[PDB]
Amino acid sequence: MNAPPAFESFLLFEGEKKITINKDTKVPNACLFTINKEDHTLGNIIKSQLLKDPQVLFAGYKVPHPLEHKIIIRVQTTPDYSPQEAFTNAITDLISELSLLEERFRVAIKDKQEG
Amino acid sequence: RVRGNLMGKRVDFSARTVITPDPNLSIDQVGVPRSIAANMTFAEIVTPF
Amino acid sequence: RHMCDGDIVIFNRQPTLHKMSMMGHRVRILPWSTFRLNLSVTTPYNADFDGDEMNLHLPQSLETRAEIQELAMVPRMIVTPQSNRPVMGIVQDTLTAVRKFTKRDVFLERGEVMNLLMFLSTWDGKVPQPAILKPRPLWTGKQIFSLIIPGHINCIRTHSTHPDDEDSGPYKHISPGDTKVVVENGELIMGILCKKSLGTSAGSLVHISYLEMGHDITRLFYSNIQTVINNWLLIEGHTIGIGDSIADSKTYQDIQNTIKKAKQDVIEVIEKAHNNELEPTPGNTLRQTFENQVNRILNDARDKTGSSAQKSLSEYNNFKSMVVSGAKGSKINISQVIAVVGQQNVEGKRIPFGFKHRTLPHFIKDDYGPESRGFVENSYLAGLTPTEFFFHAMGGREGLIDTAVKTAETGYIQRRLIKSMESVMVKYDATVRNSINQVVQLRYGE
Amino acid sequence: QTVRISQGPYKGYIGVVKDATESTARVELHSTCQTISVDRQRLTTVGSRRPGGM
Amino acid sequence: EWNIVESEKALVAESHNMKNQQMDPFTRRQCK
Amino acid sequence: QQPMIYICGECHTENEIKSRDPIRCRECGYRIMYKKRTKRLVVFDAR
Amino acid sequence: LNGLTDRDLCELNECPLDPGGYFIINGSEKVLIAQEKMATNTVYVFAKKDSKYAYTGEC
Amino acid sequence: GSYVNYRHLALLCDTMTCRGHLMAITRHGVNRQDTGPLMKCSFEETVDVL
Amino acid sequence: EITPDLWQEACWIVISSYFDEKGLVRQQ
Amino acid sequence: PYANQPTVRITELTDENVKFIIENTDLAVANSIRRVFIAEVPIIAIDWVQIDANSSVLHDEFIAHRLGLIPLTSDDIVDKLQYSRDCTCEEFCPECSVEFTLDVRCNEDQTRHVTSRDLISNSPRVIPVTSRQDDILIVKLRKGQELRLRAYAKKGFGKEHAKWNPTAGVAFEYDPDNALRHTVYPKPEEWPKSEYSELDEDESQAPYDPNGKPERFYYNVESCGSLRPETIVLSALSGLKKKLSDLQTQLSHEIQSD
Amino acid sequence: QARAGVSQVLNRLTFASTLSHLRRLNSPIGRDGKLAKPRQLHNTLWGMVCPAETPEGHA
Amino acid sequence: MIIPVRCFTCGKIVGNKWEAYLGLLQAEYTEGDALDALGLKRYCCRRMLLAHVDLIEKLLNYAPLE
Amino acid sequence: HIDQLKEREYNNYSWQDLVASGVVEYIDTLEEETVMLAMTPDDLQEKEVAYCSTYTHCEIHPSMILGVCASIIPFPDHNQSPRNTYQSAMGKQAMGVYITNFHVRMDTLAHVLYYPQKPLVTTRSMEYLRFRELPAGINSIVAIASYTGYNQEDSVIMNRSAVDRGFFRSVFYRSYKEQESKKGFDQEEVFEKPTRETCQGMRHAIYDKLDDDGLIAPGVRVSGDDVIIGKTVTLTKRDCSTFLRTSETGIVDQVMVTLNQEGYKFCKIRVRSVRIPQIGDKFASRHGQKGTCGIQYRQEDMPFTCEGITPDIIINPHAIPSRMTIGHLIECLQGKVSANKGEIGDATPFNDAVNVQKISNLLSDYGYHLRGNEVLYNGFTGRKITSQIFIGPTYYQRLKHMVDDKIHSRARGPIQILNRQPMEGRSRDGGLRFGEMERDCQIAHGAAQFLRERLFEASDPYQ
Ligand SMILES: [Mg+2]
Ligand SMILES: [Zn+2]
Ligand SMILES: [Zn+2]
Ligand SMILES: [Zn+2]
Repeated sequence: MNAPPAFESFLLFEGEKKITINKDTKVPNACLFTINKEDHTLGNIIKSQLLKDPQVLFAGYKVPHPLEHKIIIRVQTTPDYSPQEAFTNAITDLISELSLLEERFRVAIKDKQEG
Repeated sequence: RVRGNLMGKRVDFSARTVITPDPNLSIDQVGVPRSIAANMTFAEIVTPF
Repeated sequence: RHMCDGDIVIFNRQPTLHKMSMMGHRVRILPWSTFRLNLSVTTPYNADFDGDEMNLHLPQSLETRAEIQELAMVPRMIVTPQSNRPVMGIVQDTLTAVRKFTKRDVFLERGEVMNLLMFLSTWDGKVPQPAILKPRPLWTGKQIFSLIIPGHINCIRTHSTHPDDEDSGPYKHISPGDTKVVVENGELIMGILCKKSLGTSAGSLVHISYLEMGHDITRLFYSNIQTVINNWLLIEGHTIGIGDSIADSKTYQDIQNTIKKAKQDVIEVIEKAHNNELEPTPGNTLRQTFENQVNRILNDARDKTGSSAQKSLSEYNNFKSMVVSGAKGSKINISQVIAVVGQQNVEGKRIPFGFKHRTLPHFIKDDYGPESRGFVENSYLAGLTPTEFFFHAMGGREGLIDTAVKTAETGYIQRRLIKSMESVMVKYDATVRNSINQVVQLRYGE
Repeated sequence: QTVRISQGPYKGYIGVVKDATESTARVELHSTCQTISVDRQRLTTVGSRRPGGM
Repeated sequence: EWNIVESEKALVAESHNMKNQQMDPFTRRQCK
Repeated sequence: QQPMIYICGECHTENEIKSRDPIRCRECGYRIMYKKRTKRLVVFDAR
Repeated sequence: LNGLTDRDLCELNECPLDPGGYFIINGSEKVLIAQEKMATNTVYVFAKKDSKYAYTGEC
Repeated sequence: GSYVNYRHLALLCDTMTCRGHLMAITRHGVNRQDTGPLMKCSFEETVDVL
Repeated sequence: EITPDLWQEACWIVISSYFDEKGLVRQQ
Repeated sequence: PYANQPTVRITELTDENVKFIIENTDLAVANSIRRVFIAEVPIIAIDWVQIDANSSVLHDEFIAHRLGLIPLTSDDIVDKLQYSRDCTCEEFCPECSVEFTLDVRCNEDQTRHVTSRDLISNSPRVIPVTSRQDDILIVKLRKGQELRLRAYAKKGFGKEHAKWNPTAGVAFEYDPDNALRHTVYPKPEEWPKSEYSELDEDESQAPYDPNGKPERFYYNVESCGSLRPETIVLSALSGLKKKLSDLQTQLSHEIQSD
Repeated sequence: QARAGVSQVLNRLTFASTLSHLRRLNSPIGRDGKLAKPRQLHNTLWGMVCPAETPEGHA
Repeated sequence: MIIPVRCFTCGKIVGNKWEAYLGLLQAEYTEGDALDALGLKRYCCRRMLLAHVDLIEKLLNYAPLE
Repeated sequence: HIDQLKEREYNNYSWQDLVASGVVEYIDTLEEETVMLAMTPDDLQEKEVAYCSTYTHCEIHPSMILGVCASIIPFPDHNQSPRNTYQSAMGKQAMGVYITNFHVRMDTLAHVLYYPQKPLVTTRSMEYLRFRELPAGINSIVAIASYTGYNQEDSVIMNRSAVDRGFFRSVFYRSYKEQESKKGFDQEEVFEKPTRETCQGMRHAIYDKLDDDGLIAPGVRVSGDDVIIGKTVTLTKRDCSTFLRTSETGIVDQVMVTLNQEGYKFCKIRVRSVRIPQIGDKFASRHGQKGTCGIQYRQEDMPFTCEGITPDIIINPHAIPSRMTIGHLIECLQGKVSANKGEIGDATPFNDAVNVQKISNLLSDYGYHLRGNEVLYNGFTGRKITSQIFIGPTYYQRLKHMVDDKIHSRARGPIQILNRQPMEGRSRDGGLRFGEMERDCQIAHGAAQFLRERLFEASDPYQ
């Protein structure tokens, strides 16, 4: 009777932000990115891509509660490299890699058919 | 009377539902549903604050 | 207003045996319709998450809400006065997971460490120095678990598989088996964590944490322990199956030899009793001493088989891991599953002769042999004979009846005990009296 | 009366208005066993008549 | 019918392959 | 002008039963009869 | 439905799989539980101790 | 193998040996004490004590 | 002729015949 | 401090499943791509059934349940239609949905087998898997019964419901030889060799490799019949790219607003 | 003054339940007795009464 | 009661194979051979043709009219 | 005799022939004490140590001792007796097709399951119990492990995608009975829509939902506290009609109208309800492993084997050693073997030819570990799990103990008439009882204010 619907896992509600930045106070150059209506799909790749960057001292996400659709990503870089630009670069290069992978897969498929 | 309605009575604002594990909640928390929460009420005094 | 997040309630289970059965909880609404609570708080309530029912009252006055928040609360009710030890302890899969997490042979990479630190509500925000810098930064389970321990705690505990002949000899402060838990400045140094250090026992790590640090500190400690160990269990993983119940094909030979030896011994005892050689043991008649000797022989055989089975297991076995962790099981369970079940006693004796001088129609009259009186020679893995199956059913029925009568008698006993000391209290004159102001003790507990 | 949600996440469901107000109105969903509180403007009357009667 | 014939052929095959039966997980009582 | 049509028990033949009338079929004569499906917008979600 | 083929049973809104043997009172399936008691016309010699008799030949 | 704090045992022993005689915890030992009619009916023997 | 060994299959034919001739609730 | 250059190689291309290999990529990307293959894949399916007369023996909702699981081919229609939630009209418009109809009534003496073939769609290309092998049996009708209804199809993804799950079962596997020791076999000799194992039959598992990253992820995407396998992969990649682009846009707006 | 529970409502929740109920017994001994000899599974119940199927409450 | 449309675990369509399975079992083929002849590799989808009970027939026996 | 019996059905041969021939014999419990019974004919007679060598009879099959609910249990001897008894008691609570002609019956509280599959391993005894024709469960790919933590203290994790595809999705009926009668000379009941004008006593609910005859038509949406029958008794009239119980939210299946023995209009209505399997529903297998679903994950989150096979249920490993239910593991292994082969297996209690080693050897001939363990992957990150999980088919049931039928709340509900205290029972919208033990616990806590509040303020204030 109280089972939630199926659209509340991806669709945003009126007033809820897709992403919110919050600076941490325990250590310098550390912000927690909170994402709404997402799961491990959109956080694990970003975590790994951040791990690739050497200037990122810390990177890792979590799920405050499985039933709640929310994930917090904590990033901490060197003092001469803010975490916002780190997140932006991670997303940009990940998008470029996915586009290149898609192009390679498409050409491989088109060559496989009668070739 | 004594044991039926003086030492053991029936109180309002109660509930009774099955329980399931949930390690993501602290020891002092409790995962109540939405229906029971909306059904019950808490008399709060008004204050300009 | 409706019940909102943050309000104080009183979650309770129907049989309230003792004080640690009605504690306050903070509200947190969730989509689905099922009560939830941390697994650690399951031990006091004695709940089992198998279709149980637990009430939930709600006060209607700031006075009572504050009173419940200050007196009846989970973090405040961690230690009980009945045995001055913690009641909420790790007695689930988290226990076995943490035990395996604190072994000497646990190494984690930067990714895994940084992923686990996210599940820490008291992290200072600084990554600890890895235990192994080169050739690659590798952390250790104990080093990560140290950050979970709050404050500067100091305590010493012993592991379940701690050999007694180790403290006397050398290697006392350096144990080859990674035992002899030693914590200094709230950092795990040696030993493997188990129920002896994390469970509900006097002097446990949680007990020391509560006594030294505040109640909220212990609450955060529990939360961090569970939130880190359960998450790491994903990478580790725990299971159980046939592969964990099979022996090495030589243990079966030893068990069969031991069973045959026991059968020969009991047959010889029966022959001696028949030919009038077994003299009556002091304090008992001939039948009594005969039965006592048979039972002792069977128990010795069962213990030998169980020991042989236990010594033939592998570190990768899951039954042994769960038993040494103490989360759920015991050595006797492994003995019954693999080696041999044992004797199916009823009413503190062997299976009686329901028919005329015999247990069942299959066996012949005057057959006092082991298999003809309840001794189960087979094991749950290799099936059971129908006769021993029936005897085992009889034993289970005995246990069920005992539980039913206990469930009916203990309630009345507790009621009479509570209705005789319901007005006794400690007055402000630092003395224990009753409703009639009659002094019972000049000082509580003398 | 029977209505039909024309906008919002529940677009396409059919239900009967249970409790109506000046702004919102509760409509019980036919398929699912749950009652929601959708805005009145999101509803569209469809009715269920029976022409003929002869 | 096919199950009946399958059972009969399985039984006759089991009777045929009576060379040796050395198995660990099985036992039976032997009184006296 | 709806006379509350019914469906017979075993005959499954339509019958017009009005108020203050016995519950029996137009033929043979039984005592069991069911109703017809409503005319409302029965709409389900294939979920 | 004494020895009636499954055809009629299906036609009579019944199934041949129903075990039967249950009364129908006021449209409710009533079943008689088989009660057990002591066999009659048999001599029993008990040894009740919480009494004045050492043995009792009930019959 | 269980453990119970000695304070509770001592408190029970003193309460059963406070009036000199061994008062029974049953309805025949606690209702004899001069506690009060409203307290005796709670345990047992409601109408009798009233 | 006696049925050595090959008896697991003939053990249940009798049971099938019994349950076919007498039902489960035959006693009532 | 940038991305990598993954490579792709198809080992088997058929009209039911594809077995490709992705090399030089992180495990997280591979697992995410898998979960997108299963969950976030736009596809058309039945989601709104209006039953007018159902005299069958099954429940009224049973018909809708079964109809919801009937796959529909959307090789070139899913990319064109829009989500019904984001539509800017009323009633299921054909521009954002596909109409269906079913009107079967058993008149002859023999029992009918109402299959997916009875679903008469208004659009030509949006039809159940019956083009080119029996049809999905919906229900069985007998002389005297009938089943009249009309339903509409919409675009959705598996995260909402299993009806929008094109992939049957993705066989994701990497590092066939247990070289990275990500799993410890108590008795390696007792386990069989993986299909992609290059190790000979003598050795049980490859030796340990300290400095070794997971690569060569194997895939066996198996299409249910609605969308083609390679089409499923392309749609998943496009959707993941769109999600990343939207996240980047939201992050940029949030940073600019601060 | 007479017995109780002799005729019960047949539980038609599943065929197994119906079969079990139609072939069920009930002893006339008083409910929740202090004794424990009649409840225990006796050796003579071999092939006559199922040694496993039985309630787990007071009965 | 009726053959499902898709396998609960995997998801492959199995509804359109019950009739083919019965036909193959009737002609000469056995179960262990028919299952892989239809195209069922994974063991999770093989229960749908082995565990499924066909109770719709008994339901159809209670024809409403005629 | 065996040959003449195997050709039964066709000609006319039955059990009476065996009884008359002098091969079988009925021995009662009183005579069984004076006969040398034997278990098996071959094993216990060949030639060995002289035990008795005077057997008079021989049992048919040892497993025949089991009853009805115990017979369906596969490998009962491989489990401890209490768990066998728990399964035997829980079997009667399993849902499913309880009778083929369920659509004709109008019983109260009837449950039916959509897709009641058959156990992959069937004992030779259930062939006559008729279980295979009317099963009460579905074979699920169960993986015994602790994936997340929501399945630790006797709980499971079901697959959301599986439930979406119709995994253990059952239905819930609820029939009603109500008829008119001549109460008195002036009092009289009659079916009629209680309008807003003539009827004085009336409820604050919707009435135009039903037709003019006063009976709600089939296939109409209803919810809690909704009128189902248009009964009105003349005193002008009083709405003496019943309403759907709170928290039911169903749909009307069919409406039946007839005459009772007295001759008055008698009608029955049943309301169905598609109960989607949600967390809190009680499940159980055939070995006593009860539990309630804690959380449900989608397919993308659940683990998976080397191929696309995600577990459907995940029980706690810790429930095995304490309870000693090796029979469950044997059942899972044999089910995996059967699924790989493609035919139902045998789980007879006593067979002398079904051990673990032979089954394991068979399973090793299909590319799977002889012990049934397999390598999974973390559904979140995609990393292999260190411990080889044990996954395989297993037959599970579903009990009727739904969470929606047990959930209850209260906020100053109706009060009794004798003692002005809340009602009792979920149906009557009553409050829970604050037992004396709760009072003693509160006294122990010393919270006198909370105790007095619960006993006076929210129980029965009065001056
Ligand atoms: Mg329990
Ligand atoms: Zn008529
Ligand atoms: Zn549109
Ligand atoms: Zn499958």
